[PDB]
Amino acid sequence: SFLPSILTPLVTLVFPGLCFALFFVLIEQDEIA
Amino acid sequence: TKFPKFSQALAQDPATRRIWYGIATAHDLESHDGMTEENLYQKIFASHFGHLAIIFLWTSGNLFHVAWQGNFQQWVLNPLKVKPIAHAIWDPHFGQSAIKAFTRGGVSYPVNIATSGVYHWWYTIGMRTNEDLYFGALGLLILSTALLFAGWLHLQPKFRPGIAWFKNNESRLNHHLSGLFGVSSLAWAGHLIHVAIPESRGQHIRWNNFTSTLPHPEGLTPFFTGNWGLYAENPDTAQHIFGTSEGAGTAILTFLGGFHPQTQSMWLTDIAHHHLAIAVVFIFAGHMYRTNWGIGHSMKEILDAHVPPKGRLGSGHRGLFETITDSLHMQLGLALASLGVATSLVAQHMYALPSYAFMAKDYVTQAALYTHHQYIAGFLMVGAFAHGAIFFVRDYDPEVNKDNVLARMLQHKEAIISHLSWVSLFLGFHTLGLYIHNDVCVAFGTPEKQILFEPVFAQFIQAASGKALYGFDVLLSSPTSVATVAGSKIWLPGWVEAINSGKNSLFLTIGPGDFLIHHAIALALHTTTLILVKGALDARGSKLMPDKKDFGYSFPCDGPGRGGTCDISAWDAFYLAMFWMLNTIGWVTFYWHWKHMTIWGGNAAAFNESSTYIMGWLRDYLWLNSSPLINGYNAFGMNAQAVWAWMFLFGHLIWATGFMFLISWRGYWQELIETLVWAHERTPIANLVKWRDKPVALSIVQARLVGLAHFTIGYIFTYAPFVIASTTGKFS
Amino acid sequence: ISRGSVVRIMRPESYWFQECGSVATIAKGGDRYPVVVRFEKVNYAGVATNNFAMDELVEVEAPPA
Amino acid sequence: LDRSEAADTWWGDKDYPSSVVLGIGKDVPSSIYGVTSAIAFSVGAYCIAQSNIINILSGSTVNGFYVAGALLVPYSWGLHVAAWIQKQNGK
Amino acid sequence: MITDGQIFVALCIALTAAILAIGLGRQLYV
Amino acid sequence: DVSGLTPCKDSAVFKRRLDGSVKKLNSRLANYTEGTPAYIALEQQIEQTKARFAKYGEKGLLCGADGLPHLIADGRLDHAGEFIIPGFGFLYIAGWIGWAGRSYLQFSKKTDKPNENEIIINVPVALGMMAGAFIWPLAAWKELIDGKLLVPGDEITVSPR
Amino acid sequence: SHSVRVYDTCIGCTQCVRACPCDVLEMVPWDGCKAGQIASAPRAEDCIGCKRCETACPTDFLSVRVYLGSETTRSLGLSY
Amino acid sequence: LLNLQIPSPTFGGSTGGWLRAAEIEEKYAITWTSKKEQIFEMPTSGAAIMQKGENLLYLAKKEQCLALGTQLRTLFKISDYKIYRIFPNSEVQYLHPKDGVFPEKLNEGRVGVGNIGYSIGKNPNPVNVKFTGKNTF
Amino acid sequence: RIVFGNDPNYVVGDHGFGSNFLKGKSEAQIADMKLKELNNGRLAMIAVTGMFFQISIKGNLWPIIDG
Ligand code: CLA
Ligand SMILES: CC(=O)O[C@H]1CC(C)(C)C(=C=C/C(C)=C/C=C/C(C)=C/C=C/C=C(C)/C=C/C=C(\C)C(=O)C[C@@]23O[C@]2(C)C[C@@H](O)CC3(C)C)[C@](C)(O)C1
Ligand SMILES: CC1=C(/C=C/C(C)=C/C=C/C(C)=C/C=C/C=C(C)/C=C/C=C(C)/C=C/C2=C(C)CCCC2(C)C)C(C)(C)CCC1
Ligand SMILES: CC1=C(/C=C/C(C)=C/C=C/C(C)=C/C=C/C=C(C)/C=C/C=C(C)/C=C/C2=C(C)CCCC2(C)C)C(C)(C)CCC1
Repeated sequence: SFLPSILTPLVTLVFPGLCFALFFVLIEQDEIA
Repeated sequence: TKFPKFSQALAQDPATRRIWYGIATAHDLESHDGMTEENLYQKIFASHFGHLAIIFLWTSGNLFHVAWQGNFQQWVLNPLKVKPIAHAIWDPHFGQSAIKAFTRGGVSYPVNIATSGVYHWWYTIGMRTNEDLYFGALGLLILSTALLFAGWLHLQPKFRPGIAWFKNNESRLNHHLSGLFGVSSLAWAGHLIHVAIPESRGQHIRWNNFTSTLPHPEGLTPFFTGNWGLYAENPDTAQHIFGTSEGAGTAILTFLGGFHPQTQSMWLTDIAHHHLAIAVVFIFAGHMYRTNWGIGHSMKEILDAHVPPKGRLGSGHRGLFETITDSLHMQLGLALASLGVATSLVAQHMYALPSYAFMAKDYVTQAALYTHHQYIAGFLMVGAFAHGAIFFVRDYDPEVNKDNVLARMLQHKEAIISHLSWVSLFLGFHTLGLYIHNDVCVAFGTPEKQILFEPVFAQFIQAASGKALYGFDVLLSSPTSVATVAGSKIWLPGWVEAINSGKNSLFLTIGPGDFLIHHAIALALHTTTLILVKGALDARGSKLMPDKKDFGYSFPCDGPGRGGTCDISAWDAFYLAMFWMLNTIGWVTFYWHWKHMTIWGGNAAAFNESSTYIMGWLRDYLWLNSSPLINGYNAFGMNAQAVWAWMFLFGHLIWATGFMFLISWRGYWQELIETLVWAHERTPIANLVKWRDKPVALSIVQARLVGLAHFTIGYIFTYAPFVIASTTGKFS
Repeated sequence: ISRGSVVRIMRPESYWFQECGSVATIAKGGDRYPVVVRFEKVNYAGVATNNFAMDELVEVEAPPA
Repeated sequence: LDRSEAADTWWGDKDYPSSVVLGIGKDVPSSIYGVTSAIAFSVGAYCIAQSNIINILSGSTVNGFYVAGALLVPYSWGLHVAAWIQKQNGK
Repeated sequence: MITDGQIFVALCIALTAAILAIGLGRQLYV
Repeated sequence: DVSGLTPCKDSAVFKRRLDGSVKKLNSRLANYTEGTPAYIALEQQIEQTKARFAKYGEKGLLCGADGLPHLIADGRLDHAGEFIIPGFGFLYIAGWIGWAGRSYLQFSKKTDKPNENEIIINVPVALGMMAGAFIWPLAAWKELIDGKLLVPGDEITVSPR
Repeated sequence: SHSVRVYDTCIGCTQCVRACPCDVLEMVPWDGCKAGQIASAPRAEDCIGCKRCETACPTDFLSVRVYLGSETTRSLGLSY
Repeated sequence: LLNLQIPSPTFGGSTGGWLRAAEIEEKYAITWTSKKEQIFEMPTSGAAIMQKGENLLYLAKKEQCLALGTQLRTLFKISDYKIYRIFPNSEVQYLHPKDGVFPEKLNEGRVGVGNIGYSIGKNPNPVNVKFTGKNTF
Repeated sequence: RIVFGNDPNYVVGDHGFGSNFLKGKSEAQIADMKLKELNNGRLAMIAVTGMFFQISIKGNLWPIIDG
């Protein structure tokens, strides 16, 4: 099928990259005032 | 509101160790800021729900992938020739040669050959088509959805259970033994009798007709009349073929024993009877404790009044109920020890008494499963001891355990540690000495001088179980024995032929190599227990550091004063015993794999001759069987084992990288990072990009953890390719 | 206990716990730990003497005569 | 069951345990305990012998009333321990 | 032979599980 | 006979091993001439090999399927010489060594300078302790009965429990 | 920051203060000891945790004791 | 408090000095007096010449300042060193000889901080302080 | 949302569907009507359960649904 081509890059490159970006930004968020 | 919100200290921490310590203390809920016992228990409950959801998602994923991309239907027709498929490969880095090589298993696309035995398990329990696997995957997905909803729900205000409910031990133990164990095992017996035996006998019983189809021609009339032998009457014949009605019986509950001849696996009727009987025993066991009615037992009363006369065991078991029901670490340690023992038991029993059809001839799956479960058993045992140490350093109250059975352990810990040291030293000295003696004797061309000790006691136990080649003629090996006479009519007629048949792994023949390797295993177990016991008992304090409990479980050191205090925290005794866990399980798996490879090849004389010396171990097991792995890819081409070769060298690399963290320590790297900080701050252009957390070298405990993880992961990722690729290449 | 005597230490945290030592000096007045017990067995730091309280010591052999 | 809802049964100082450890059987006389223990042990041994030794146990035909009674051997052990406990308690 | 529609309904159930997992994670964080 | 083994006298594999070793040496023998030191040394080698095999056959050792001696260590006196007699011999020698060490330590502590007595051994009395340790099983029993073998329990440091 | 504590087994040897490389410790008057002084840690925030005080302490077990805790720039001793 | 115009030692420069953190979090200064112009070793790598009379030096760590003070005390016998912490707001906090004399010498104006009234091995167990914000000392 | 919400004014079994008739009636009458609803539902829970089983095992109800 075409689901492997559609999903493997989506879930192994785009999603983990966005997760790393989100985690980095969140850990670098400073205290509220 | 930094990332470690649970730890204000780590939040105020300005270096990069904040991230590391927050990640590694995220699940240490007991030490979190502003934490209460009730909230701790509720959060643990929710995390348990999430974990169960993850397990069921993993199972559903395996089932779905086999259903969608696996050749289950083709494998069902010819189990002994078709190779089971795990899942398809999607890799844009593969070359045409790689795609061609990985195209296998009677499919038109690259695939991975399953080595988990899931095909055999599902075929045995009665899965015949991809539709059944898909519907099972859907059911498991719905179950995971329900479990996630439950985990969310039980954190709500009106649905948050209380501390008394959590600490209700009697009701939990009653239900988790009578329902979770007992009724679940009864349900599995029902599944066997309703779906698995008919499918093995050539009947398609599914949800649309299981109501109409009777498991037995008699029905429940024998059950209600008490003529229960009707369900054992007419067993399966020795000419039965699995999955076909020819040679099929009508018995649903039997005690034939032995093995099904075609599949060389245990009878499904025997397995159903097993689960039914043990379900009955568990349901009876689960009515022991007092819950809301009057009948039952009080565990506090039992423990309190179990004290032998004249203070033999001090005050007895007084206070143990309080310590166990208050400390979660003691409960965790007991559970981990029990589960590690159970994992070792399943590893030892699956190969000796295979239960799934055609698994005995699937050599790769057997070795993979044995190695897998033995490694997990070692991990669980080390975890049990580590959490016992944490309980001692965190949750132990001497006032409660005033002269307790637990306090006397601390009283004579010096004697315990000294005797563990003695037995470890004796075993190591003499095992290594005999091995080196045999090595030198064979090296000087005179093998006749070897000190070869026959494992007479193990051979005696085999004879007592029913072996006859040794000629001991004791108990079941003796035809005249009262034990043989008593058992002659139920299970011995099958068991004797099964054990005496030489084509089986049930009670393998043993010799001097088995003697020596068993004593090596005893050495390794005793040394691991020495390290772990010393850590647990010295966690509270020592002569070099009586106030260790104030510092806690995992601290770096006490400084160079008093001669040096490296690795004193009793977390470092986990760290140091993990090496011995890997060592002992490696020895065990080497022994299993070689003794089974030779027997599969019909060349047991090679093991019996070469296993008595370390050069033979290095030459005839590692060097000999490493060829098909390292030849996975070479200058002339590549095979399907190229992935396994890559991984062998990758595990080698990870194992070697662990040595860096384990050998080189923090000051060198801190100075190096200071130089790198200077360079980054002083270079132009790049100095505009500036960190937020000050870079620092990894902490002492952090780097011990990282090096140990590299060591362990390299260990497993370099042994798994060997044990799978060599077995696959030799097919024996 | 007394000067010149041999006393067994009872402080749990001491390196010489439940070991004998020769009393070398008893300080009068202040000195929460007035006895000064000298040992022949060096601890990990290397010192062979330490101060102790009255109740932390047990008399086992009186001084000579 | 809560920690408070539990009688004090510890008896390390004493030479014998209190009769509270027997639970419902705390009031049972020692003579009755001993004679019932003897009867239970005899009956259980007889049942096991007739199930397994005198007749070799056949899967097709097992009595069931011999399987029952075989459990009385542990019951006989408990009964004679309780007989001793009541004798030392003078009850 | 598993059908495309079968894979799609299984994917929908998986997405529902994903939403519930996100909710459970949020509730565990708070 | 035990565990399916057989004596090495009537062991075809044992005899084959003997002939193989003899044939290997006699082959290596071809390089050297008659009467040379190497030739006579190889003749000694062959004689010692044959003597070893004959002695192993005569001693009653059990030879397995691999054709090598197997030692039985369970307690049977038919095979006492394998473990029981060497075991008692080692136990006597090891107790001799331990008793000599212990008695020398007991002496050296009473000395004015025990720390220097440990690294510079008073050999005249040390040899005396080595000699006197020959009767250690009776001496150990006597000291145990007199309460001088074991130090009591609360006179030995123990760490904070 | 780390927590520096001084117990009453002190004997006023003033060697912990000498071993101190950050001026965390100082002698203050006291009654219990014959020397009339006891170590004290009024500047624990400057502590780095090298435990030279503990190394230099001659008591059978340490009168001066340092418990490692929350890390800061000063405690980590980062020049950057 | 501090003059901020004292002549500094003659030094040819080094890469061991403060880097972008002393000017934004906190710097340190140490001022002393020398009887003769003479060569000494910096806590950072290098050799400097302390001038005759007053001398002022900048550093990045109280540890560095104390190390230089110890060097001056046990080599050149200069015990007039005083150390300050300089914030980016230019607030100056005089730190090391706080009472005017070194910590080793006893003074009556010092109050005990972090002094415990019992021996070391009498602290409460961790189980006692479990689920509480206090610690076992 | 109103099930698992924190609405303090929420009455159990008050979703607003057809609630207009309860405006006229009095609180005693409201309790009587809610009790009648609960009793009817309680009966139906058991009835239905029977029905389902009768259709499953017999294939027909006794007094109605002859075949
Ligand atoms: C409901 C569950 C169940 C069922 C349907 C069967 C069915 C069968 N069993 Mg049984 N069996 C069971 C539970 C069950 N078993 C349990 C729990 C055990 C103990 C582990 C056994 C142990 C067993 C053996 C060893 C053998 C059988 C055999 C048989 C066959 C004939 C038995 C007969 O005629 O008994 C008729 C009996 C009755 C109608 C009355 C039974 C009442 C019991 C004794 C009540 C008390 C139970 C007790 C408290 C539970 C704990 C066990 C205790 C005995 C130790 C038949 C296929 C034989 C067979 O198939 O051989 C090929 C055989 O050899 N069974
Ligand atoms: C827009 C709109 O609509 O707004 C709504 C709003 C609102 C408020 C919801 C309204 C309402 C009211 C509603 C919805 C009312 C619904 C009422 C309904 C539908 C009530 C069924 C009861 C059934 C019972 C008790 C069954 C018993 C069954 C039993 C006990 C049996 O027969 C047993 C038996 O069968 C067995 C088991 C087996 C057989 O062998 C034998 C028999 C047959 C004897 C409004 C105002 O009207 C309109
Ligand atoms: C075809 C189709 C479609 C689409 C679909 C899609 C788009 C899908 C997707 C899917 C996906 C994409 C999925 C995913 C999933 C996931 C999951 C299922 C996950 C889970 C997880 C978990 C379970 C976790 C857990 C945890 C952790 C790990 C951490 C934290 C904590 C917790 C516990 C939470 C539509 C609808 C249009 C229509 C119909 C059909
Ligand atoms: C530190 C600590 C801890 C831990 C611990 C551990 C980790 C342990 C383990 C342990 C173990 C892991 C053990 C085991 C054991 C075992 C045994 C003891 C066995 C037995 C057996 C038997 C008795 C058998 C018998 C038989 C039968 C029945 C049949 C056949 C034959 C025979 C004879 C074999 C805790 C947490 C508690 C806490 C405290 C502290």
